Amino acid sequence: AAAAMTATRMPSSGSSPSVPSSIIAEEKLLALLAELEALSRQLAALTQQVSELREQQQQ
Amino acid sequence: IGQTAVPSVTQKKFLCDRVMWRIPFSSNFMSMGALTDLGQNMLYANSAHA
Repeated sequence: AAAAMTATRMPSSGSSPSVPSSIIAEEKLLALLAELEALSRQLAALTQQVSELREQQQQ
Repeated sequence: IGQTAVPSVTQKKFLCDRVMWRIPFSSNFMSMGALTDLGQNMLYANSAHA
C-alpha cells in the first residue's frame, strides 16, 4: 500500500558468426588438374617399360 | 554486469525540482489567451458552482 510504492517495480535468435578467426582470398588459381593427368600418364609409362624388359627377355 | 550478474528488478522515478505544477482552466489545455475560453463559458459563470 505505501513506503516502497514511491518509485516503481524466449526460444531462438539464431546467430551464426561465433568466436573464430578472420578470413582472406586470392585469384592465382588451379594448375592442379594437370598433375592428376601427369601422374596417371607417367604411371602408365612405368608399366610400358616394365613390358619392354619382358618383351626383350622373351626373345 | 559480466557473466555472474545477479537477477535484477528495474526501478524508475523522476525529479522536477524548481517547477510548480499547473492545470489550465482551458478546454484543450493550451494558453490561447490570458482570459481562457472556459473562464468565458457562461454556464459556469452566474449560476455558481461548488
